Amino acid sequence: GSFVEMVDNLRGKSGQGYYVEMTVGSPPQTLNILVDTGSSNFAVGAAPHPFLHRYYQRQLSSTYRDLRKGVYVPYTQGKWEGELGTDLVSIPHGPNVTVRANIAAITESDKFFINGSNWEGILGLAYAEIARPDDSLEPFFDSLVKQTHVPNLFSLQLCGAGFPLNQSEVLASVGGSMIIGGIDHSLYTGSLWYTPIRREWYYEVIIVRVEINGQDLKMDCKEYNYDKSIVDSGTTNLRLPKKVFEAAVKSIKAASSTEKFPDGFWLGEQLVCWQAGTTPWNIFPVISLYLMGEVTNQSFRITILPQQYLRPVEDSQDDCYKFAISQSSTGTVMGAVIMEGFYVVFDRARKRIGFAVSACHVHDEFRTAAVEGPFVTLDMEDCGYN
Ligand SMILES: CC#Cc1cncc(-c2cc(Cl)c([C@]3(C)CC(=O)N(C)C(=N)N3)s2)c1
Repeated sequence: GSFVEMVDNLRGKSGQGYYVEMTVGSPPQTLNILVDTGSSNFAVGAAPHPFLHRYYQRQLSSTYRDLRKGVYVPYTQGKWEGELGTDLVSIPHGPNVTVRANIAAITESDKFFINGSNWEGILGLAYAEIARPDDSLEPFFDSLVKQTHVPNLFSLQLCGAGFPLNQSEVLASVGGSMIIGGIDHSLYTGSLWYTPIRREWYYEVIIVRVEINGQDLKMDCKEYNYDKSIVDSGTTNLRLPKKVFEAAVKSIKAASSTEKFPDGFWLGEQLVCWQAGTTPWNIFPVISLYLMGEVTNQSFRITILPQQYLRPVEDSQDDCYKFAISQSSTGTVMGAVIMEGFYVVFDRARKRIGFAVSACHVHDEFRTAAVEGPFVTLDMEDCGYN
């Protein structure tokens, strides 16, 4: 229904991540924590770092418990190593509960903490299967549900500004909402449409059809989910499998053919700029991803605008952007640029993910993002990769 205490509790942006305030220890130590549906560990800076202005001080927490075990988590993004322990954790603009949770106290890291992000840790919201060192390390959300009456569901409204936010603006601006235990009806318009969670590890889904301005990409649907498709608040871009990326970029280029962009733009490396207020949104196509429905042989589609896939960046008074669709060798990743178009419901209890048009999606007077259905779709199980 209505969760006023949790609405507008996020800050950040697609390039740096969206974070929520949390407290760890007794007395409480306030930290800003990245909301990450693409991982399953609660890991916080616990030692001085040039890019951290605060960190978790275990020696100052009377409720700190040492698990006497280390963990090393290498990624292609940042690498981190930490010391496992437990402590009391709260979310000030969240449910009015305090839970005992696992915390990986980061003592060393490489390219993990980013200069100017304003976050000191990561809240991994995915399932125990992908927790490090192994699935015996109960994720935060699992602890929260076990220890309290909080329903086994959370929902995210990530709010892209539609323009660059400087260092001060990004600290003062509302970046969205994380509703823990419910669905807030003020955060979306129209209906919520649900897609099954294929398997409980990452938030895995199945894409059944892809269109660029209504034109079918016409690839075998298995290609769209090769080797998986996930919903990840911890990824900036919409990431597509190599072959899907090559077909999508060819189609987006054909649709926007009245303006030639350098190769660097399509590679997501170079920005493109237009005179203030003249961005030619109309020349770029809409993108629709059809997802498996809850009813047999039924699908629905989510449609994003270039206002979602063109990420605003500062150059001048020009309006500049980077292309926020990129290739992947690890499957489709529906990152922040996709999530900014929708209110996304992580219905863990009913093993499903809901999508509705976000009340904060950026658009123009001519087009809006959309969530529509149903469509009759056959052999959708065949779209899943094994
Ligand atoms: C939006 C946003 C963001 C954003 C900004 N800066 C750092 C990060 C992240 C750094 C690291 Cl490491 C992250 C991990 C744990 C591993 C990974 O590789 N992906 C992809 C994740 N889901 N989770 S997210 C995210």
